[PDB]
Amino acid sequence: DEHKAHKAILAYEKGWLAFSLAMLFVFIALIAYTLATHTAGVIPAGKLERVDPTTVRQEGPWADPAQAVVQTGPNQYTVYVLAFAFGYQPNPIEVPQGAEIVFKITSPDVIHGFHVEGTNINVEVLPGEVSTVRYTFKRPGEYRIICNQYCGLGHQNMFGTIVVKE
Amino acid sequence: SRVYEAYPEKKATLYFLVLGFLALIVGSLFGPFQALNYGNVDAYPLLKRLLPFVQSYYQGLTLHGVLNAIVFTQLFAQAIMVYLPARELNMRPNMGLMWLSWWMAFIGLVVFALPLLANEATVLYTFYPPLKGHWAFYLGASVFVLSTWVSIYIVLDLWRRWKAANPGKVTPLVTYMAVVFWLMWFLASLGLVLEAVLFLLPWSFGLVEGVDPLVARTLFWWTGHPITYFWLLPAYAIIYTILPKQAGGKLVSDPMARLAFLLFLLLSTPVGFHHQFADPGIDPTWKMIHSVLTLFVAVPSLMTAFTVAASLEFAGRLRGGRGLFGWIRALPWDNPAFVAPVLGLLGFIPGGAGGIVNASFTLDYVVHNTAWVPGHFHLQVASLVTLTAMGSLYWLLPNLTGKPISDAQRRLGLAVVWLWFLGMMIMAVGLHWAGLLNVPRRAYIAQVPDAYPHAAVPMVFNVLAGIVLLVALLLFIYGLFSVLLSRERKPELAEAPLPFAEVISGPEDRRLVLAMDRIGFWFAVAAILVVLAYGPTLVQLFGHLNPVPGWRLW
Amino acid sequence: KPKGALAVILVLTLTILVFWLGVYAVFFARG
Ligand code: HAS
Ligand code: HEM
Ligand SMILES: CCCCCCCC/C=C\CCCCCCCC(=O)OC[C@H](O)CO
Ligand code: CUA
Ligand SMILES: [O-][O-]
Ligand SMILES: [Cu+2]
Repeated sequence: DEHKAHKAILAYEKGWLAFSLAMLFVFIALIAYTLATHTAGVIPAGKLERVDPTTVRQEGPWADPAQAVVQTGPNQYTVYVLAFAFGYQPNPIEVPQGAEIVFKITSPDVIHGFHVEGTNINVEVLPGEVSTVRYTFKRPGEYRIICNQYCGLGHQNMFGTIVVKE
Repeated sequence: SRVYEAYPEKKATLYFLVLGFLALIVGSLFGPFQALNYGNVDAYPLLKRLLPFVQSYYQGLTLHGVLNAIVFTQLFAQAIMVYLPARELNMRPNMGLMWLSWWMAFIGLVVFALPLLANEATVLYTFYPPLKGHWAFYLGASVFVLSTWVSIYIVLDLWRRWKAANPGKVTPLVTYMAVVFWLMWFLASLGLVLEAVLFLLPWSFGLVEGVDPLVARTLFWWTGHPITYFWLLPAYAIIYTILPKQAGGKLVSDPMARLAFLLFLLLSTPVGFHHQFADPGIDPTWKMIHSVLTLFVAVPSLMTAFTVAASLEFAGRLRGGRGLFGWIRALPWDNPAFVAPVLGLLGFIPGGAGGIVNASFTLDYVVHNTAWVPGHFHLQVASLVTLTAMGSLYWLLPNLTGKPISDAQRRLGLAVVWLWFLGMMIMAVGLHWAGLLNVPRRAYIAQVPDAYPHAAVPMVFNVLAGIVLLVALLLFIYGLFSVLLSRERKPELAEAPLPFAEVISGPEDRRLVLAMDRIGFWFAVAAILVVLAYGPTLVQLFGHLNPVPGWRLW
Repeated sequence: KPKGALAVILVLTLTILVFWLGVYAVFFARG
């Protein structure tokens, strides 16, 4: 009775522990795949790149939003975005479709979110560090940027815009 | 009471439970309002009248997370994971230490409440720099948490004392659980102790100008993850060692239960980057490492899902249920102590599933910082842990107080448990879905009513959840105060043994068990895994600190 | 055979699998 039941539950448990592990490892392979393809550009370069949040709006690349979009390759743009309480500059960010966008994002005050609705760009912005992420917009139009990290009482209204030109 | 002289640990455990519960009720008041908010309904003007110290949605949210996810959970863990091993061993915990632990918790709470209630620490329960909260939030919080070190000490004391009287015996099941649990917690907690000590405390007293966000998040998340397993494992000890008796059955395997627990000791801490997938300055390779490790940590729950399921099946068969479903009907659905844990186990299925999605590195970019995450964790902690606590009140409360639970109270209990459950499932559909439509977490959305038109359908679920859960909390308040403030007493309830389950014998391998009892060795291994998973990155960050000024923006 | 336990861990595996392949698909749509 019991001794029978206990052997059988145990025999099947092992089956299931082996099946589960396989499932997990399959997911590990499937994630590794994503890592080797252009869609992985949304992972931050995990390079430290320190800056001074107190001067970032008065000297260097974030201090002139109208010049923040710079061609840096035959088909590449780099964009120096500022996330701050409670907005982003440039507004809008204007980029061409089909080009590679390197977004270099920092904050002059507190941590913000940079999440481009419709895309996989979803990155934390920490004052004193630059966040570097890559994306190619495959479709023209307007994407909205949402702040997904509580930044204070303006949080709910911190929005920005990216315009991807045809 | 002469029961309290023989067992002073009943009174202490009682005080933890009560404080933890008060904390849950106050914390939960904010819940329904937040649900209506994720339903696009602004009922804050109503809360602000009922509770005029609430200046903002965000101060409510701080209170909610801190009260519910930090305080209640800890008090519950300290109540369950000291007292249960004590009773199994039939030995007195160091009572001087145990009152100490409770006072630290209490004073830390009161002290942190002060700036919290006064709008000086609206930073949420993650308190990420540069957001700069009042020094009494950091100091109260630090003393509150340190209180767990005294608990760690109490249980290891009990443990060694029994090993002293019994060399060459294996540690009993519950005690083994609690030892590995407390030792895991010690490791886990050093990340936050380091952040409070080198960074938060000095900064909040003005001894340093800034704090580096990257290094603070990193140290936070070292503790941030294993704190959640710290919330869950007390519920697991109950689900393992008490649930089966309550179901009418038995624990199908002691060794498998130790195994789960051992794996939690090894894999709860070295996984924190799964909270930092979207952070700058951490090498992708490390994020892959932690991602792998996190999928491993899923294993002991995959394991637990089968052991507990099998135990329940066994119980339902014993109780005369034939078939592929008949064992479910045969279970004691009239016993709130059975029903609450089992339901939490229900929702733990999708919660675990969401969890596995979160772990998968690149998949996190879909859901990170959206309503999805709150949907995931309400299944885990707001449902399965809390429900486990609630249900257990039906045995724990008489065991500790002597007061009887009437039939009417039992039924009220069922209702609360069920409503709480259903509300949580309904809200989990609202938040997951909402999250898939890029609605952010931690936002007073009702205040921007036209931002998320696409989310109208899932919003209605959030409203519905709001009301259901208001109803279950009101029922839970009213029920909890009947039992607690009831004239009658009955001390042989306070002496009837804890309903610990019996195991099924079939030889296990005694060697597996003996191998698992090499606790110092496993603790070593666990310690090394943290050094290998954190060391290289913390060395590189500590050599490039960039402290930045703090803000107050609330 | 712990047949009831097997149903439960079937439902869990499908839940996992749907959530996962569901989210992976979304990741590629947004990619
Ligand atoms: C108690 C509290 C919590 C547990 C437990 C929990 C488990 C997991 N989580 Fe998590 N989650 C994450 C990973 C997972 C992983 C892989 C799991 C796993 O441990 C889950 C494994 C479990 C299973 C595989 C399910 C087994 C199911 C069982 C045991 C059911 C059995 C059914 C029976 C027996 C019924 C039978 C009876 C009948 C009658 C039929 C990560 C990322 O990798 C994030 C960050 C995402 C982001 O962008 O921030 C995260 C963030 C959160 C947050 C938010 C933190 C914040 O504020 O930012 C919290 C509080 C939290 C809570 C909790 N988490 N999690
Ligand atoms: C009466 C039921 C309660 C309801 C209706 C509920 C509802 C909610 C909702 C709507 C939010 C998300 C708010 C946002 O991201 O802006 C939230 C957040 C939170 N809840 Fe609950 N809640 C309940 C009970 C609890 C329980 C018992 C726990 C802990 C055991 C808890 C832990 C949390 C935490 C940690 C947060 C995250 C706060 C933050 O992001 O800082 N919930 N709750
Ligand atoms: C016996 C008790 C069972 C009753 C439980 C009901 C069961 C489930 C169905 C509906 C509830 C919906 C309640 C939501 C209330 C208002 C929704 C709202 O705010 O509407 C937004 C609209 O889509 C934008 O204009
Ligand atoms: Cu910026 Cu939220
Ligand atoms: O913490 O998941
Ligand atoms: Cu975690």
